Amino acid sequence: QHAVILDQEKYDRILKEVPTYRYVSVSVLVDRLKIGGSLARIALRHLEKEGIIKPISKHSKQAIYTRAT
Amino acid sequence: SLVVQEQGSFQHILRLLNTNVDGNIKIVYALTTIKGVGRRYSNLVCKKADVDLHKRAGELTQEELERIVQIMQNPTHYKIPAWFLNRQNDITDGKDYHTLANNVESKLRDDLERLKKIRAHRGIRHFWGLRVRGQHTKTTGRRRA
Amino acid sequence: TPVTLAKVIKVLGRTGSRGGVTQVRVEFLEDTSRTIVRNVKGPVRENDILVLMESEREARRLR
Amino acid sequence: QQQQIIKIRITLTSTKVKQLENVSSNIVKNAEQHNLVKKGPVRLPTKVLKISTRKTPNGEGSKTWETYEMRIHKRYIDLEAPVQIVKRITQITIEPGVDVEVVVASN
Amino acid sequence: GRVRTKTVKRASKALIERYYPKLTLDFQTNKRLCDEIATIQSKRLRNKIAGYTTHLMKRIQKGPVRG
Amino acid sequence: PGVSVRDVAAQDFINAYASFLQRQGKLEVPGYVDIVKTSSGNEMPPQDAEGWFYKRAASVARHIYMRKQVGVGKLNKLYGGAKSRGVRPYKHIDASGSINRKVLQALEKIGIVEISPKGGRRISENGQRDLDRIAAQTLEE
Amino acid sequence: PGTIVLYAERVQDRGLSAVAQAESMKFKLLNGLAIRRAAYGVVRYVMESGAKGCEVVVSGKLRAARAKAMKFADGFLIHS
Amino acid sequence: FTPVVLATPIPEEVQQAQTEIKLFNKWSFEEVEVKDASLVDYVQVRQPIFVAHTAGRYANKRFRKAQCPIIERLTNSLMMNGRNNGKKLKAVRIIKHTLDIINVLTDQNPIQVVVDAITNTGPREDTTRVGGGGAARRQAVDVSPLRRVNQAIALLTIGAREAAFRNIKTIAETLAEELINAAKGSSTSYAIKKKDELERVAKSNR
Amino acid sequence: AVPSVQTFGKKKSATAVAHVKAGKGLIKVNGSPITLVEPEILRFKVYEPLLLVGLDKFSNIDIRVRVTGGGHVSQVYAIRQAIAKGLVAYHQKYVDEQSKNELKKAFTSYDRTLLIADSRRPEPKKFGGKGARSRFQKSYR
RNA sequence: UUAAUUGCGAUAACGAACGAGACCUUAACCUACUAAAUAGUGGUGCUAGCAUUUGCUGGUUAUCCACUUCUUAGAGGGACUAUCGGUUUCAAGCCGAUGGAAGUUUGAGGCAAUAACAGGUCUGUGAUGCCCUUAGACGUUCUGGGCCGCACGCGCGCUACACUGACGGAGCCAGCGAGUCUAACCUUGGCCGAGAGGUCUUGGUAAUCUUGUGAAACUCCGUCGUGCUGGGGAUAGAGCAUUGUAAUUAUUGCUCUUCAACGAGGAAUUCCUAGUAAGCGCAAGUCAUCAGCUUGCGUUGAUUACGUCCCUGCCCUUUGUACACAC
Ligand SMILES: [Mg+2]
Ligand SMILES: [Mg+2]
Ligand SMILES: [Mg+2]
Ligand SMILES: [Mg+2]
Ligand SMILES: [Mg+2]
Ligand SMILES: [Mg+2]
Ligand SMILES: [Mg+2]
Ligand SMILES: [Mg+2]
Repeated sequence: QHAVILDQEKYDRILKEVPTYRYVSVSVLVDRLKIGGSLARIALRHLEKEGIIKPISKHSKQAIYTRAT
Repeated sequence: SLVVQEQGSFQHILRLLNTNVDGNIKIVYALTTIKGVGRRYSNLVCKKADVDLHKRAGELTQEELERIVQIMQNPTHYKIPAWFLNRQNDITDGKDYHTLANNVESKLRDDLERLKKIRAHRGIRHFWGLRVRGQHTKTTGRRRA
Repeated sequence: TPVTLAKVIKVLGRTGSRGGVTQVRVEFLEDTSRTIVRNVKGPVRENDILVLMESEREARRLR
Repeated sequence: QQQQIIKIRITLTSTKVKQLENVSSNIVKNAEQHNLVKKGPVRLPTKVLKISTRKTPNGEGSKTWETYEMRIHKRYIDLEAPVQIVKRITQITIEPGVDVEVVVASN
Repeated sequence: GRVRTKTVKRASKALIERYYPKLTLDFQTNKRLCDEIATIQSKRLRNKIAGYTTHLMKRIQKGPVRG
Repeated sequence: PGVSVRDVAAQDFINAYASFLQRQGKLEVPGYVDIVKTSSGNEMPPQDAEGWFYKRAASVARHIYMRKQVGVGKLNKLYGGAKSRGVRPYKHIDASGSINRKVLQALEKIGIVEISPKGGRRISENGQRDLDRIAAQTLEE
Repeated sequence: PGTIVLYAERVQDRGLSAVAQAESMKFKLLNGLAIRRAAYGVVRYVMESGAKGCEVVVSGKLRAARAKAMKFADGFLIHS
Repeated sequence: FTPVVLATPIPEEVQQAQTEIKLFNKWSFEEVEVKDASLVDYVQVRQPIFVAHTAGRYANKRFRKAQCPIIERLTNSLMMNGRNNGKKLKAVRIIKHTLDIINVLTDQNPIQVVVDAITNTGPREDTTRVGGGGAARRQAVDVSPLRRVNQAIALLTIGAREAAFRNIKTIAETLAEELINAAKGSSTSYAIKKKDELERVAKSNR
Repeated sequence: AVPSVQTFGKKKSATAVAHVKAGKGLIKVNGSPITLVEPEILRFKVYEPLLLVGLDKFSNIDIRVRVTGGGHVSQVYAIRQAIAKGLVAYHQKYVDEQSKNELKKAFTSYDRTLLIADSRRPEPKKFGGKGARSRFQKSYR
C-alpha cells in the first residue's frame, strides 16, 4: 500500500515538495506522501547532509525539521 | 555507521519453496512466511548468504535468491551448528533435518500418526485432539483443540 | 454571543442531589450592584470570576 | 602475663535491649578506672526477624495477617586489656538472658 | 479531628485553677512548667495539656472563661 | 587539559572505542558472532552483527575502568534484562556467559585488563592509557 | 552433667499471677467444687491479695447440652 | 551576559539562562499574559521553571494545584491508559517535541498557544444529573474556573491520545495539532467539538 | 588547612553527599562533570542551583558529590539539593550573612526542595491489598 | 462539633468505669552527646597509575593520622494544629496565611469494650464429650494411580490487543530479606558450553561474603512503519540441561520451529483521595525443583474531590405492629 521503494517518478514528489514544508518528520512524509516509514527516515537524513532543510532537535522516535535560513 | 541512497530496481511478487512470499518488506521477515522458517532461521540464512538485510526482498537478484534456498535446505554445510534446526536427532535415521514449507505439516502428520499407531499417550490425546502437554482442561480450551 | 462576566463573593452552601453542585452569591463585573445566586459545579472560592451566558436566571434547588 | 595486651573483642547480643545497654555501659565503665585504652561500644543494625502468618487456624473468614517481630540487638567493643583484668570481670556477674562472646584478634 | 479529650481539658482546667500566677502566655515555658508542677506519663500528653493550657490562657486574658 | 574517561559522554565513548577497535582489526572475534542471541533473555540477534562485539568490548572496557574489578558473573547480570516469558510475567535472567567470558579474554590479549588476583579482572596500564587517548580526542576535536 | 542445674524458688504474692491462679481455678473443679463458688473464690482471693482488678471467664457446657460463658469480674480492668 | 570560567566546562547556550529563566532553552514566560480574562489566578504564569518536571505537592489542599505551573499540569495528563502510568520522563519528552512542532509552525510562542487553547477549550457551562433514580432529568449549571482549566487539559489530552492510538502520527504530533487548532478555534479538534457539545446540552437542559 | 564543608541532600531513598571546598569551579558528581549528569532531559534539574544565583558565585568553590540510593530521578533531586545546601553551608561559615541570605531567599522563592527534604515517604503495604490503600477485588457472586 | 458517647453546651440528673482517646511499634528531622577496620569521609606516615603542572582512580590504618556530615543505634530533643487573621452561641471547633523535618488523629499499623452469631475450624494439637471401628482395621506402612481428568457455568488472577510500542545495542539507579559445620545454604572469582547448565576454587554462622543483590519499568542511539504486522504468544514437534530413587499424564530451564484467539470488551461490576492510584520489578513465605499466588520492600509516579445522602450499607430519633424461632 506504501511506496517502500523510491524511484524517479516518486523522487520528484519529494524534492519539489520538501521546500515550503514548515514541519518535516517521519509521519508527515508518509501522510502527505505515500512512501513508507523506513524510507521516510532515509529521506529525512539524506536531505539534511546537503542542507536544504534545517534541524531543531535531534531525537529518536520523533523528528523536528524546518526550512533553511 | 552510515546510510547510502538507493535506486528502485524493484521487482514484483515472488515464489520460493512452493509458497507465496510477498515483497515490499525486508528479506529476513519475508522468508518467515515459509513454513518451518522463523525469524532466527531466516536471519541466519541471510547472513550466511552474505546479503544486505536492507534489500526489501524485492530488489535482490536471482543469484542470491538461489543462494538462500541452498543454505536453507542444507544447513550443516554452511556453518550451522546443528542446535539451530527444526528437527534434531531424527528418530528414524539420526540426522538433523530442518523441515521446510510443504514438509512441516507432513512430517508433523507422520509424527502424530506414528504415536496413534504406537498408542502412546501424547498421540492418543491427539486422536481426540485434546491437550497433549498435560495442561488442565478444567475451564480452558472450550473453543478448539 | 456577548457573554458577561461575574465575580463570586459568597459561597452560600453545597446543593445538589449527590452534593457535587455548589450554590454561590455572585455579583456582576459590568453593572455592579446586580447580585444574583447561581449553581456552580466545579471547585470554587471567593473572587472567582466566572462567565454567565445568560443573566436572567436564579438558582431553584436550594436548602 | 607481665602486663601484656591481649586485644580482646567483646560482642553482646540479645533480644532484651535495655539490660544489654547497662552491661555495655558496665563494660565501658570498668576501663577508664583501670586506665584501659579502648575502642568504644559499636552498635550494629537491629535484625528484625519477621513471621507473616494467618490469624485463622482454618481457612474461613477474611484473610487477616499478623507480623511477629523478634528484635535482636548486637553490639561489640574492642578492649586493649591485660589478661588478668578481663577474666575476673567477665567470668563473674553475668546478666540474665544476654549472650556474650569473648574472642581474640592478633592482626 | 483535633478535639481535645477530657483528660487534656480537665488537667488544663485544674492546672489554671491552682497555678495561674506561675503560668504565662508561652507554650515553650508552659510545657516545662507542666513537668515540675504535674506528673504526666508521656511527652505527647504533656504537650497536649500544656498546649490547651496556653490556649486557655489566651482566652482568659480577653474576658473570663466559664468553669 | 587533564582528561580521564569520565568527562566524555557515556553513549559516545562506546561508539568511539568500538570504531577504533573496528579500525584496529586485532580483537580476534570468536567467530560464533552473527549467530548468538548474546543473552538467554534476548529473542533476536544483534542488528549490527559486524560491530556489536566491538561495542560490547567498548562497554566492558569502560566498566573495568570505572570500577575496581569485575568478573564474568557481574557482567552477566549487568547486560541482562527482562525476558518475555510468554503467558507468564517478566523475569530477570543473566546475559550470555560465553560471550562475556571471551570478551574479557579478547581484552586480555590486547592487554586492556590484568589478571587481578583479588577477584575478577582489573584495568591494565596500557589498557587505561588508550582509553584516555580516545577520551581526549572526543572532547578535543 | 553440671552444665545445667535447676533452682527451685518460691513465688511472692500468688494472688497477682494469673497462671498460678488459673491452675488452682482448675484443680478446684477437678476436686468437685461448684463452678460459681470456685470462680468467686479466685476473684476474691486475687482482690484481697492486692490486685487492682480481676476477670474470670468459664466457657463450655455445664448442666446443659448448650454451652455458655460466665463472667465473674471485680474491680478495675483495661483491655487496649 | 558576560562569560565566566570554571574548572568544569559549561556550554554557552546554558550559560545565558542566568539572565532570563525560560523553559528548556527556548521559550520564555514573559509577555505570555492570558488575554482571555476570568482564568487568571488559575493558569499559572510569571514564575518560570526550566523543565516541566517537578515533584511538588499539589494534593494536600483544595486549591493548591492551581498554583502548580500550567506546563506541569499538561504533562500529568499524558500519563494515562494504565501502561503509561508513571513514566513522566517520557511525557516531558513528548511536550518538548510538541512545543517544537508549534514553533516550526505558528511563529507565536507555544506557551501562549497552549494558554490560548486552554481558554478556548473549557466548557463555560455544564450539566448535572438531578433525580433520585436512573430515569431522571438533567439540570444546567455554570462551571468554576478550576474545573474549566481541569476540563480544558482533559479535553485536549484524551482526544490527542486516541488520535495517536493505532496511527502513524506520534503523540507529540497529535497533541501539537490539537493545541494549535484549539488555540485559533477550528471546530475540527476533539476538544473544541466536545466543549460545544457540552455547552449546547447546558443550553437545552436549562 | 583547606576550608571545606560537608553536606547532603535527600530524596525518597537517594542521598547525595557534597564536599564543598575552595578552588576554581569544579562541579563533579560521581567523578563526572555536572554537564554529564543523566538523563539529559533533567540536566536543568541540577542547573538551577547554578543558574539562578549566578555562576560567578563559583569562582572560588569546588563541589564534590557522591550519590547512592533511590533511582534515576530521585538521585538528580538528591544531587540538586546537596549542592544548594552545600553552597549555603559554605557561605554560612566563610561568607557574610547578606550573601548567604540572598542565596537562601533565592532558593526558597524558586523551590523549597533545593534545601528542604521531600517529607513524603513510602507507605507500608497492607494485607488483603496490593498496595497501601488498594484492596483485592471482591465479587459477591 | 469531632474520626470518635470527641467535646462545647442543654439538663432530674450528679459524680464515675470500660471502650474511643491517651498508650506502644514504625516513618519523617537532629552539622547537638556517645562512638565505630564489620559504616563512611578527608589529609597522609607509605604511596601508585593515567593524562599534565593537578583532575579521575587502586591498595596499607606499629605498610598512618583525624573525625562523625552522610550509615548505624543508645540516651534523648522535637509538634502542641505553634503564630497571625477570619468565622462559630464569639464555646468546643473549623478555615486560610506564615514558620517549621513534620500542621490529613503528622503518615501507617499493634492492642481493642458490652452483648452475640447454632459463622468457621473435631482435617493443627498427645484439647476433648459422645458414638462408630479396632487384626481381612476406618491404626500404620509399602506399590501405583487421583486430587491436574472435560460438552459447560462462575470467581481471583497473568499476557495482550500495539508506535506513549516490539526488538537490537549502549547508559545504567533501590530497599525490605535470607543464608552451611546439627554438610551443602547463599554463592563470588577462573575455565568449558549458544543457552540452560557443568566444573576448579574463594568468602561468609554474616553492617564483614554472596551483595553496591550494577532489579525492572526507565534514558539515549538505531531497525521496524499502521500491515492480525517485527503486535500477541496460545497450541504443537524435535533436541540440549537441572532437581528428584522416580519427570510418562509433558516439575521446570534453554535452542530451533507453528505464529491461534484478541482490532480496547454487553448486561453488569471492583478498588482508590498523595508518595496515594497505577505501572515496574526485587526480596522473603511455601520450597529437592517449579509463582502466573501471598506477605513486605523499593523504582517511576497521575487524574480528580476536599463534598453529599442520589443509590447501597450501618446507626439513631419519632412512629406503626396481630412480629419476639423476631418479615
Ligand atoms: Mg483507657
Ligand atoms: Mg469519653
Ligand atoms: Mg484440588
Ligand atoms: Mg544498596
Ligand atoms: Mg512478538
Ligand atoms: Mg504474526
Ligand atoms: Mg498458596
Ligand atoms: Mg398502623
